[PDB]
Amino acid sequence: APIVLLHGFTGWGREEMFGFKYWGGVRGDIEQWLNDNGYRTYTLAVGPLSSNWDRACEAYAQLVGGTVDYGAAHAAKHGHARFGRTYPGLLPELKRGGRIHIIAHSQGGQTARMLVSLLENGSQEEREYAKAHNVSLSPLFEGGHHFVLSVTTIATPHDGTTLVNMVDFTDRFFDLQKAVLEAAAVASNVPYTSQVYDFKLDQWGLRRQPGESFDHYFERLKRSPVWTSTDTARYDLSVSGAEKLNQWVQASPNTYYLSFSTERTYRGALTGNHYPELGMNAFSAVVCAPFLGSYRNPTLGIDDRWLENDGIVNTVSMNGPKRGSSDRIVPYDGTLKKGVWNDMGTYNVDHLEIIGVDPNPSFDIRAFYLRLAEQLAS
Ligand SMILES: [Ca+2]
Ligand SMILES: [Zn+2]
Repeated sequence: APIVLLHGFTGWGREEMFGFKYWGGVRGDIEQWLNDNGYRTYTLAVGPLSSNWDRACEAYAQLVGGTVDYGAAHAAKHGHARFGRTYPGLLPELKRGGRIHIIAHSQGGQTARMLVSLLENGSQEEREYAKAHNVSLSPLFEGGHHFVLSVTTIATPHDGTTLVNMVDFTDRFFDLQKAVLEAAAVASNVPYTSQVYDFKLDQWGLRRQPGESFDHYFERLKRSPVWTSTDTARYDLSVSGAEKLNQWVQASPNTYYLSFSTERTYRGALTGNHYPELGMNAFSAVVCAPFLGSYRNPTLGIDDRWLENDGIVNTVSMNGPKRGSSDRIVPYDGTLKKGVWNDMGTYNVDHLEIIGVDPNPSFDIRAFYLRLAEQLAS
């Protein structure tokens, strides 16, 4: 089965960002390493800020080909376009009984899980609405499709991240987007006339104008439904939103699930908080990690177990969905088990180091992805 790479709440296609890769960043090109070592690998690029639902509908069309269909019921409920972009299809073999391994980072792991759930079970709401209103139904919502062999998640907020609870989260989250642009040598205050980074917000009718800086565009997005509605990455990223997703997005017994967790902090002896390590990406170290390593909220069950983090996501959130979930999670024992989360361990690498967007010479990123690809091929 080929590997398909899937980004989180930042991420872009291989020709975007002047070729600086999300999967590899300053370290190289992970897809190229995998292909060069015999592991046939492709990359998806979906709306980074869009809901997991919208992203799963986009991923489906990107993989098999055709016009993105968000579901008549869903589009009506949230007030966005039902149909999106049209794709040629990266992998028409999936229409001929082929299967794929998905390797996903950050919120990509929520999207990958949801894509499996929709492939396997469809959506009863969409099936009923299509019957009631005499409209077409995407095959994604029928159920009985099985093309995902495995989902691997890396630093995924399966139970959310407490970052969303930060006082000025709206402004800091967009400053994070700017920090990632800067890592690619893309400035947030420059009036680019080429596309650079397409947020893929056709369903909401939003697009950056030529000559409009990312600073100015992001101020528009903050006030738009991709930030202010419940149909958003923002909603799904929160502890409450992730729990709601967990209530319906369950592990398929036909799919292998693997999780990798990340941590980049040390514990202070005096108040038990977690503090960022030397080498954490500067933005997380200064803006995000202090909060993540000290924020507790007893009424939500956010206790000391939540303080360890990788600069963006609480480490405890990453081994698999727990809150609101019935999925089982087991420590990897040398044999991958189907239908459950195989916890592949916790790595001392930060949220952006693990994809190479931030440097870390002590992390052999190439060996990490090659070892994972071997595990999936075996
Ligand atoms: Ca670093
Ligand atoms: Zn939507």
